[PDB]
Amino acid sequence: YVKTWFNQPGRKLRRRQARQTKAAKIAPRPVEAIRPAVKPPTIRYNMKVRAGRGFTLEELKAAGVSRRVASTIGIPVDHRRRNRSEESLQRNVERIKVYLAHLIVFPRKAGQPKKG
Amino acid sequence: TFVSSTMVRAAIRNQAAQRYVNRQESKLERQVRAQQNVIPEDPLDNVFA
Amino acid sequence: QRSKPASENVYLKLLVKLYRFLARRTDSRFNKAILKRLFQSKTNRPPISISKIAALTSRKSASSQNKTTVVVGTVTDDERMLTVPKLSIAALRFTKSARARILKAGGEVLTLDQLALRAPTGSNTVLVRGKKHA
Amino acid sequence: AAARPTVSIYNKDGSVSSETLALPFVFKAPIRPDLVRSVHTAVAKNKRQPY
Amino acid sequence: DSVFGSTTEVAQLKKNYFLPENIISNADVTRLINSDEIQSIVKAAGPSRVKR
RNA sequence: UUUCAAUGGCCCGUCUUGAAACACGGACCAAGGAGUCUAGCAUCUAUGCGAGUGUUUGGGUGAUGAAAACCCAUCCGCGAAGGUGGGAACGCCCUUGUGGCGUGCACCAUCGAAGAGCAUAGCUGUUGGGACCCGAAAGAUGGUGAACCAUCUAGUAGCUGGUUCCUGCCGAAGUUUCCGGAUAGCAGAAACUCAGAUCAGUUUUAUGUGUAAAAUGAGAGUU
RNA sequence: UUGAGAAGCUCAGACGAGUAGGCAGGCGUGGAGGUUUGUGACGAAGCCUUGGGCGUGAGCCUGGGUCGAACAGCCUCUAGUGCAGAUCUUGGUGGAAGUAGC
Repeated sequence: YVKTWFNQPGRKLRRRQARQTKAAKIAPRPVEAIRPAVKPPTIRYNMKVRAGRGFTLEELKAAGVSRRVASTIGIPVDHRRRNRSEESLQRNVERIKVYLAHLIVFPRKAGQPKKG
Repeated sequence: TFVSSTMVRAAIRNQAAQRYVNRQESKLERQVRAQQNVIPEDPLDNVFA
Repeated sequence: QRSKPASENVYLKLLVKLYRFLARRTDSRFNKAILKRLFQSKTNRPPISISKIAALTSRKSASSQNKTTVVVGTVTDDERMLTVPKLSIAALRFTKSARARILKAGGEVLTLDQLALRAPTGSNTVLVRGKKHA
Repeated sequence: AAARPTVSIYNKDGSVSSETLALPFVFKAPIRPDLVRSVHTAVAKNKRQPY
Repeated sequence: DSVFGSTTEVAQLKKNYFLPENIISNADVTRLINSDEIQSIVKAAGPSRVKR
């Protein structure tokens, strides 16, 4: 049982081509969703900062975005992560606020029945 | 009579934890010297440039 | 035994070509010694640190005057020492960190060709070597 | 290393132009036929197909 | 001047890259040997070919 | 070139055996045909950088094949954690030469208590992997009508037989010694320090055959 | 005096068995990047030949005859690269033999 990496330049170009069709389908929105900033859970890397999965419910409510719409404007949700330190709430709320600063939202046509 | 066998298990963790921070510090300390230890401009090399 | 370098650095076959003439046309032992060490393998030419050179010239009674240290091999620096002294050094290679440190505060660095045109007979030169054990 | 400070730019018509460029620092770097060989030797095996 | 750099400065486009520094400065040996500063100190010259 | 004349020369390879004797293998010709590919380790050398080092997991990019080249973000791996004398080299001389006065690298003695790697390529070595090539009844699974078939299978070997061009240099041992071995020894290969120094399958002189101190030669000793 | 492929040229002396084994320089095959502004229907490659040469040698260059569409020298890269044997694999072919014989 042996594996060869001859398709390594083939697979990389397939991935790039897979990104370009995604960009074609969804033009204005970025090819990647926003991710939060979290700290690795170990004494070795705890002083580091990296990306998370999504923004917890305290990070959404504090920033001012409901949890239902957040999934629609590209902000992802992590029901499992929680905020134990306020610096973790702060680094990710401002991460949301800077995102909503640059976020153009296209209006959608809405059904308007004659009566009500 | 010493700690525990799994308490010496953490002895690597108090040995390996200060690896990443040491390595990151070595990266910036090397770069800091690089800014310091650079050759001056040689003002005679703009005669033609 | 050794009378042709195993190297293929074309410029080392020009440096040897200069010190083959000097060794056989002068009566100095500095040239006969320099030529021999241009034949030595990379293993036999240890790096010699700047601090080790700084200690050797400024050793015991100091009185460095303006002697030129000569070593066949690299001269890597020593960030563990802050104040480098004035030094005139000749070597095959420097390290960009070291060569800047010599140049920035003090004298100058030289290649083996610039030493030869100044002291073809080894006139007032210290010939050092790095620690071989490694 | 002292050599040829300036190079002359030729127009489409073939006549020299008064403007000039300083010879880049790269154009004095060491010339190593052995080092180019043992690198081209390797780098040329990189577009190979397996049989 | 920006893709390769110089032996002192660094290429703007190739990070932290300095051009190589050579074993010697004057690569012309016949000038190194046949210069005054060496030819004034060498001892006498023998014949190029010694008669039998 | 064929032939003759005079002088000559027991069939080649293997194996055996000091050697042969042998026993093998050889009807002839052509073609095919056997240290290879790979991961790990150590060594030597070459190259790049050097207290650092390593772009190729991946991303960026590449309009003229775009599986190449070119570029670097976050990690990560491997490294990083004083006197005395002998000394290489140099200067000052100065009766010069001779030597002295010094400065003293590597290192070694002594008293003592100013990092050298990392990565790539090669060479040779070693361990695995089908493992230089060929050859031992298999066994197992599953089928077909005790027999037979197909695969697992590159099952197993200390053994057998074979292992392919030229020239040049060096060239043993063929066995002590303890104990299948670790030693040694011989041969090398490198690094050292000396010829103003040591030596010798040497010979004398002489003291009591040994030992110690003249000739004859050779540079000798280490790791 | 022209004798700097300094990897060159030149001078002197001694030396030369060789298995196991160690070291070094070369010759040859297929293909690969560079090159010879290379060769080829006015004849490539191949083949035979008591033609001529070159090298200690591996090998090489050439003449003639056949032949008919490709090929090579040089610098490097590379490997399914060099045969007299293996009761070696395959094909061919003899003596045995016009024999055993039918």
